[PDB]
Amino acid sequence: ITPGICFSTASLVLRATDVHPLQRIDMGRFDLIGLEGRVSRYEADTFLPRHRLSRRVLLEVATAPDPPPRPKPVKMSPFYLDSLEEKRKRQRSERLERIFQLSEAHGALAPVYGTEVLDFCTLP
Amino acid sequence: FVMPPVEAPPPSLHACHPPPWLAPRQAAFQEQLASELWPRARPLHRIV
Amino acid sequence: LLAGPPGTGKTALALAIAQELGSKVPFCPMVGSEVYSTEIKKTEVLMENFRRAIGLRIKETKEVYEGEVTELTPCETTISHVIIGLKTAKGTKQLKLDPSIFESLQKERVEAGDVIYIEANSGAVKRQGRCDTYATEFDLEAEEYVPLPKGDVHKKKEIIQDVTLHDLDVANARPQGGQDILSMMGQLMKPKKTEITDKLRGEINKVVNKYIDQGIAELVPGVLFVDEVHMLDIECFTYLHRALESSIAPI
Amino acid sequence: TQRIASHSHVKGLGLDESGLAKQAASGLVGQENAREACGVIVELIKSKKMAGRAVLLAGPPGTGKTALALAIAQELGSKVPFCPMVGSEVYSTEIKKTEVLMENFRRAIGLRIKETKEVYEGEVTELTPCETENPMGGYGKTISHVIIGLKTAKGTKQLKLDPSIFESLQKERVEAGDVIYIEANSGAVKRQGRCDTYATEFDLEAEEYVPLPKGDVHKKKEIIQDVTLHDLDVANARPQGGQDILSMMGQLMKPKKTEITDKLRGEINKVVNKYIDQGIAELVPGVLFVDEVHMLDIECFTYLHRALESSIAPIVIFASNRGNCVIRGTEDITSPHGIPLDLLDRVMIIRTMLYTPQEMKQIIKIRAQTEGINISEEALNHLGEIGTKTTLRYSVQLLTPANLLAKINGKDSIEKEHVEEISELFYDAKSSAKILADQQDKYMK
Amino acid sequence: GPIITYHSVTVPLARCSRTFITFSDDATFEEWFPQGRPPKVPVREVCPVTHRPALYRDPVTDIPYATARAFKIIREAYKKYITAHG
Amino acid sequence: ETEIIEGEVVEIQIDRSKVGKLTLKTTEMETIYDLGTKMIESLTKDKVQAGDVITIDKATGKISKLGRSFTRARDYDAMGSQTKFVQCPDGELQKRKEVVHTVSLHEIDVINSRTQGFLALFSGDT
Amino acid sequence: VTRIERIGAHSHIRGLGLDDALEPRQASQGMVGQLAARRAAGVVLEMIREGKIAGRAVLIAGQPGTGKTAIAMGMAQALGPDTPFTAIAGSEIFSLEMSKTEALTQAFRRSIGVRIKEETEIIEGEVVEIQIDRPATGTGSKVGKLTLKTTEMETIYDLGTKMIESLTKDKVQAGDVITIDKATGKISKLGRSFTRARDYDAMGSQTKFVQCPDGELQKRKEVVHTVSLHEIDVINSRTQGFLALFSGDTGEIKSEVREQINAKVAEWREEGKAEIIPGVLFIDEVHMLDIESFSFLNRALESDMAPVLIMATNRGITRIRGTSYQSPHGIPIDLLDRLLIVSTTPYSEKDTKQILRIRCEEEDVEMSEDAYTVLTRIGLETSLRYAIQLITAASLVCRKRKGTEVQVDDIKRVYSLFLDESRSTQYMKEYQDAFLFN
Amino acid sequence: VTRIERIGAHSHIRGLGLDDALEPRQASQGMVGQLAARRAAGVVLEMIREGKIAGRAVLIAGQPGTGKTAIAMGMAQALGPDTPFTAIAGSEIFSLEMSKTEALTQAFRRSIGVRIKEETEIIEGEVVEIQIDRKVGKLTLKTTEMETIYDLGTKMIESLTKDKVQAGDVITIDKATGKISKLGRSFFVQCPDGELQKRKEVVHTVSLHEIDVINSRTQGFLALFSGDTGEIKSEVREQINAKVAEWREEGKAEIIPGVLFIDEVHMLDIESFSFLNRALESDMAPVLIMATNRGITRIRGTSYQSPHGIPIDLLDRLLIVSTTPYSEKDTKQILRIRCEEEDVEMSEDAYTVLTRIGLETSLRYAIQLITAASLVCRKRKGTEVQVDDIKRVYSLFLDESRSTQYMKEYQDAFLFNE
Ligand SMILES: Nc1ncnc2c1ncn2[C@@H]1O[C@H](COP(=O)(O)OP(=O)(O)O)[C@@H](O)[C@H]1O
Ligand SMILES: Nc1ncnc2c1ncn2[C@@H]1O[C@H](COP(=O)(O)OP(=O)(O)O)[C@@H](O)[C@H]1O
Ligand SMILES: Nc1ncnc2c1ncn2[C@@H]1O[C@H](COP(=O)(O)OP(=O)(O)O)[C@@H](O)[C@H]1O
Ligand SMILES: Nc1ncnc2c1ncn2[C@@H]1O[C@H](COP(=O)(O)OP(=O)(O)O)[C@@H](O)[C@H]1O
Ligand SMILES: [Mg+2]
Ligand SMILES: [Mg+2]
Repeated sequence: ITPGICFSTASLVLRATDVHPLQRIDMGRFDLIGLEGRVSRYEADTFLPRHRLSRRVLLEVATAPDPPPRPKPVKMSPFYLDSLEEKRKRQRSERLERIFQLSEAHGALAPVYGTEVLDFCTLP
Repeated sequence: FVMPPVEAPPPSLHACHPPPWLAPRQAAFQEQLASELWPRARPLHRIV
Repeated sequence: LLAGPPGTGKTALALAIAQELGSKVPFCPMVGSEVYSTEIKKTEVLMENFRRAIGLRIKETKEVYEGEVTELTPCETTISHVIIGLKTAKGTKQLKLDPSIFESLQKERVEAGDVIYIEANSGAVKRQGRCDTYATEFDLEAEEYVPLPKGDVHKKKEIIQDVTLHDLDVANARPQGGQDILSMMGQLMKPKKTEITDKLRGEINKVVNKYIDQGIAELVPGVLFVDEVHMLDIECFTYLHRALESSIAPI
Repeated sequence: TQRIASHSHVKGLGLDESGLAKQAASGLVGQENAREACGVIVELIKSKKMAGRAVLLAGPPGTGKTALALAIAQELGSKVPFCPMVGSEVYSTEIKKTEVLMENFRRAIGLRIKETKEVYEGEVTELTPCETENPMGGYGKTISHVIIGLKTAKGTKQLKLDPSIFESLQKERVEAGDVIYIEANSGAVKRQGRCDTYATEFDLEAEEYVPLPKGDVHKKKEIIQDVTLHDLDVANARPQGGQDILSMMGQLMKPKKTEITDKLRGEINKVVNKYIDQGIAELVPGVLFVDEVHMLDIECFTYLHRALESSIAPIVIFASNRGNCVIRGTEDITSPHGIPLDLLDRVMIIRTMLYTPQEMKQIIKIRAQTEGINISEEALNHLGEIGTKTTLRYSVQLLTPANLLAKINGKDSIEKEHVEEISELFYDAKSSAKILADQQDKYMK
Repeated sequence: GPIITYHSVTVPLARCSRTFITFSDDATFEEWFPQGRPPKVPVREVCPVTHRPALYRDPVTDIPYATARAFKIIREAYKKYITAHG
Repeated sequence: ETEIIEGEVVEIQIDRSKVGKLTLKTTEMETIYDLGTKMIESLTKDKVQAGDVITIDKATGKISKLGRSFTRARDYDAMGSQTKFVQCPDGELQKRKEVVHTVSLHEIDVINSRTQGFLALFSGDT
Repeated sequence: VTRIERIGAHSHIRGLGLDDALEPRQASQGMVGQLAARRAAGVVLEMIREGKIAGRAVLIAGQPGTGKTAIAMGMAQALGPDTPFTAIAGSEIFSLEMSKTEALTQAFRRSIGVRIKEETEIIEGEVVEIQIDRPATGTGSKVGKLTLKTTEMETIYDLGTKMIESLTKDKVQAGDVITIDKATGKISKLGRSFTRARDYDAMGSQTKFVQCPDGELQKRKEVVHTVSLHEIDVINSRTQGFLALFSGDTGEIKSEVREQINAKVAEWREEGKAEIIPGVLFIDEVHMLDIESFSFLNRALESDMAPVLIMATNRGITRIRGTSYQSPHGIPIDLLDRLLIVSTTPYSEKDTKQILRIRCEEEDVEMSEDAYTVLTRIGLETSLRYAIQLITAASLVCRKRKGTEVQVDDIKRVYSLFLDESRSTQYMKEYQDAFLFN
Repeated sequence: VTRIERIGAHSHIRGLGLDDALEPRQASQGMVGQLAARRAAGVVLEMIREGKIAGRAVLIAGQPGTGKTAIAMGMAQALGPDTPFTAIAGSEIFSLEMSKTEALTQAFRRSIGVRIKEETEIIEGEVVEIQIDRKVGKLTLKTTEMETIYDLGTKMIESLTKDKVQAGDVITIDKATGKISKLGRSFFVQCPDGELQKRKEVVHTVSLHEIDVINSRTQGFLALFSGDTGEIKSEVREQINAKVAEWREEGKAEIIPGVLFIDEVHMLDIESFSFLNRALESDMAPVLIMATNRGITRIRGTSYQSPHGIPIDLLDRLLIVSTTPYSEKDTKQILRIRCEEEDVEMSEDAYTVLTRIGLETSLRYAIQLITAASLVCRKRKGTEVQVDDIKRVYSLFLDESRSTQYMKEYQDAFLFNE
């Protein structure tokens, strides 16, 4: 029994391939092989084209009050600041825009094959 | 009956200031792989 | 074809062409003897270089939340959301996170006092050490202490990055991640170049065209320079006959 | 099956009951001597008492060698294995040539297994132990049987089983109203879900609720399964279904043909012999057809000597249209059929001759009938004249373009003008070669 | 202790093999052999609105239904009941 | 052609991983389902929760998540790489799915060659 | 019913047919003629049986159809299943998975068997009564008792937990004749002494019974384990070697593993643990080996673990593969010096007739004397194998016409239907342009 | 005691033996004669150390046994261990693991080093007491001058538990990583003297190939020891080159161009030469030095004849250094140097006889005969090698010429004569 080999290298070498997120684009918009076994032809072709969110619906839901509580089953301004509120509503608008853009980006791609095709073509 | 003449652990990579995320990721990967695969390797115990 | 006696400046002329084009145009230099790979067929090497020469420019704004973690509280109804508190030199921000990010936070072992960043678009979490204000909490810990981030918690940057079609091909040649046993055992497998199918090439072309129509991508056809082309054999030349006639090939 | 291939008209050898070959029968025309020899070979295959015998079909190209082999296969039937193979297939990037040849040899030797599978189906209606009035040991209760009531569509039967089945029943979590099946040969209970009559429209289970079994409670049938020695060899070399780390590795790794050892093949042979002796299985030795044998190299031929000398080998049919050609893998060694004289000494040579114009016309008419094409007598004569020059394949290949041209022209039969136009549109090998020779400077290489 | 005794004997018919299972206590015997009665067939519920066979079950009203119009009618009736009874 | 159930998840109650109830809704419908052991296991494996928009295959029971409904409380500042917000499906909870696609024989061969052979349809390591 | 092994080329050869003095009989055990070659083969067989000299090489050389492979098969059948006999072709050593030297090494080491002989205590008896008591709930110690019976004994055994588990796994009942190995605890069922109770259902058709064993219960039996050197190398090379025993895929075995195995086997032989059973490797058509393989053979025959090597070749002065050098038999002279050459003479008329008679006896074919004369004339004119094939062809033709004895007409008919090399070459010369290349 | 590095063929070469003006000395640093070749090698060494010109290629050409490899070894010795010097043979680029172009690319990138300096805190001392309770813990360490108690964190507690540390062990800890290595026990290594916690400057020179292999895949550093690199993608190599350029611009790292030596380069084929033609034109290319003794010879893989077996297009990019045959004086001086290296004492008559033998047959034959004569002298209980011992080993061991003559005498007994 021998001790292992301790290979020492510069700490900078281990970060050679690392790229900061602000310096690289999102490669998940071209991820086709990752969609296999998870996304179906139904989702890409019938559901998402019909039930995609719109900016109008997103804004309406965000601005509307909370929904009423679900019924139980039955067996049958001195300290107000204008600038702070303007900043907060601008942040809310940015958040809603980001939500919309990310939801559009994450369901833009259609599978090459889809779950249904693979299941049909997969013999026991 | 054949035994290797020498037995060593795998070579280890050492840096003074490594990325603090590499080691936990490698540890989690090894732990999950061991927890998933060691029960399946029990039949080869006598051979090992 | 640049034909002439040795020392007459063919390589210099190609490099002058590259300088005239600029660093924005993909110039792929290859030697004719580089097609004799031991992992893929020669035509696969030629097609990989062809796709390398074609470039795609993508304009995107990236959002990253970076700072020291002051609070990490999952909110139970399962977990509806995660409330996190990030601190920087320019203030403190409270963020609501999608519950799927909680698994990533738990994997990275993120606790209060750790300096992390979160990608807004992907939810990726990287714990980049402990804050140096806590360097004196113990006299001897095996920790890497990192300065507190300087800018705002929410950082926005609009970037333009050039990628080649080969990058998208190799990104879609093998799966990434995956918590299944087969995926984990595949991570240990030696990375070998593979003969990427024409179906995948066509699908990637369709994706590129879709994003070009959307207006987030621009195509830079680029140039592939083959030096010492006489080192190619008859099969390579015959395949070049078809490849050059493609409507997708570079110069 | 619905698409018409080149040998779609060959339904067997047109042999009389005495073995003499009829002039035109079963889709075959002419080649009477070759057909008679192939009938003798078919009888040899059916006799099942010879191993490693080789037959070489030798003749000019387009003389019915492949057609004769397929007629042999049709005569044998689907029961007899028939493994077609071209000589180019031995060159593989995964296994050696000898391994490919051995694998095809084992593919040609088939085994037919006959067994009776007896099962008891039903929905469990009653589950009552049969206690004994005298408990063994004095204390507690002892049971001698467990009564299981099984209900099907057209009956209900009770089965007095061994008490030991109580553990299997508990392991399978079998309760009243569940559908189970018991196998006689093993005495084990398997729960194939619950009956659907106890399921409501508000349930969401997928594989839990099953229909009530039809038919009788006691079902027994004879299962005939046809396998080959290569199937068993491959299934044992790279097994699928294990839960150990090796099976997981096999699933993960890319499948690859391996050099199956003589130990595994001997074990498989022993198991097959044991099964035959028990009466379970019957050996069905078939045929390995190696077309374009001349593409094999000298190593393959040398291995073929030992392969044919074996007592387990099938009956091998070769085919070669070569003359005194040079054997591949050798430097300037010429043999009469591209086959070394050592292997030619081990084969029986069947000669296929060229076809007379009348036989060519008959073959054209048969091919037109098979392809659903009506051809006039004058068009048939013109096409036979075209076939006198050029080849027979060219004539049978002008039939469908001419039919398409007639259909476009609005006619239900091929006339002479359509054949003339098709001949003008398409060139044969000889006409193209003449054109190339006349313009050898303008072409490449 | 509480045991289950598995017994195999050789008895004359000239001889045959028999197996017996002995339970030390009646609790174990009841546990392994509950002698459960046959289950009951559920009643095929029917939609009160359209009289078609029921396929759904509104959780708020617990009223099975088989049509979206039936669902709307049931919810309207429930709203009217809430308004009246309060 | 496959029969499916498609709706937004309202409530998941599991009593003690033995038996439970699942409530699904559309814009025009809402119903509750009785779950078995395997259905509960499949729901727990996929981490299905409230507000998720899911489809369930009646024959096989496999669950694929289309998206989640957007509410005022789900205004996340960061979203995961796979989550996306979709509208609650309309129409009827039970639906028939018709899928027509063109594949080649080679693709079916590659699919049935090994356990995850569809990956070779991208890599080419057939 | 037809077994997996059918009538082949050498199915009639049951041995060399020699007497005590290794004097070849004219016709015995299938062998006819080749007296000098059979005597040499018998001497080589005695050398193999003695098993004292390692790495002896013999070359069977002669014209095609002179009985080289027949002599090799006779030697193999005369050796018997106890002594290893690895028969391979020369082409088989060219492999994409391993080197030629590695393939030759594996071929050599498949021809040496290691046999381990040990005595173990064995219990064989008829189960009268088996009782197993287990806790109703939770982990506990199972207690059991087993009764075993022979013709002269009956003992009641107190069972331990692991024996209880083994019996439970084997599902041992009363009347089962079981074998128990005391050391390993392995239990093997070999039959039922009587039927189960008839009142039970879903039991199936009862098979035949087995008589109860006699003698004492706990006997002592000799257990023999035999593996080859190749099997040891494969199972010691890597963890997955036992699967490589069936799938091949051994790659190239490290020389360190083989050296360790050689040392261990020598130690075992000195310590009386194991005996070495050297065998034979038969390489048919050795002329397909290249210069590198022959050079490896040169030094591989110099090991003390090498078996007797028997080669067959029908080549004259021919170019060695991989080189441009002409050598006798296609073999380099350096290897030709390390081997003894056994020549096979051509057969006469009477030897051919006797071979035909033996083949007809093997194939259950009845033939007339005139038919035998005609067939022998054909065999002399064409070849022996052509006549052998015409034997079966004429048998089938005769059976087709509802006959019982093969006549001259059937032989002429099969001569017309099936051609030899000479007539095929003549007919191809007549139509030379029709055939494709040259 | 016998160590791994025994006396080899070039063990006596310690440098080029040049002065400050690159004027060679007659005998210095193990080198004798060949003034022009040594001066050219010194110029090439100055070029390597300057580091300004990239991809310069030099070929050392001359007859067999004329010091080509000796000159290369002297060049390698004159450079320190700091500058990379990758020495391969032409046959080594022919691999089943990677392509020839990949092998030459890795050979090139092994010759360029990246020098990175970083600071680390290292704690070295003797363990006095270790306490862990259910996590919190304390650790007391001492040197010969000071003693201290540390409050341990969770990660360091786990690290100290994983590597069994008990009282009395002398250990060093890397504070940032928990890397604990036990260097003995003391009561065997003396306890450290100075400060317990020391800030050290650690300098690593990492080759571009090493960076590529480490960053090729997860656990990819293992490929630096077991091959298994495959063919690294060109994207990774371009990214590494860009990042190294970024480091050089930001001052985080320094580039140390080195030397790739390909002895017997005539074994390369036309494809390898064509690849080298353009691989030398990169700015990250090292200095390539090649040696070959071939005259006008067929280029491997072709049917063309070239002056060195190297195609003329590559030869146009080379500077050629010609080695001349040695004189009697130079041969005698080399024999003296080799005798001094092997600790062999000879008489002057023995030296004269050996010089005549070396001139008549070959320098390597005489160098080989030195050790045989020493052994023969030791066999007869002698202390100094005489002419009789040299004659004895001349008769015992043949050279190429006499062996060929004797073979021609019995050419029929040998195998495959042409
Ligand atoms: N017209 C030119 N002007 C300046 N330098 C040149 C010119 N042509 C060639 N060179 C230089 O000569 C050297 C050899 O030319 P090169 O590009 O190798 O020609 P080729 O590629 O045809 O062999 C190069 O280093 C290049 O810089
Ligand atoms: N005697 C025949 N009777 C009927 N059809 C034939 C006959 N000979 C050839 N054919 C048909 O003509 C075509 C010629 O091919 P074929 O003669 O089999 O090629 P080869 O001579 O290489 O075996 C085949 O499609 C075959 O079906
Ligand atoms: N002396 C013999 N005795 C019996 N059978 C023989 C004899 N010689 C040849 N045969 C038979 O003739 C057939 C061809 O002989 P074979 O041994 O294959 O020739 P070769 O020596 O060229 O291999 C074989 O089936 C063999 O059984
Ligand atoms: N000028 C020299 N000075 C010192 N030693 C030398 C000199 N030339 C050759 N040698 C020694 O003599 C031997 C000759 O080898 P060398 O001349 O390097 O062969 P090559 O011609 O292949 O380069 C070597 O061991 C070398 O150390
Ligand atoms: Mg033979
Ligand atoms: Mg040298």
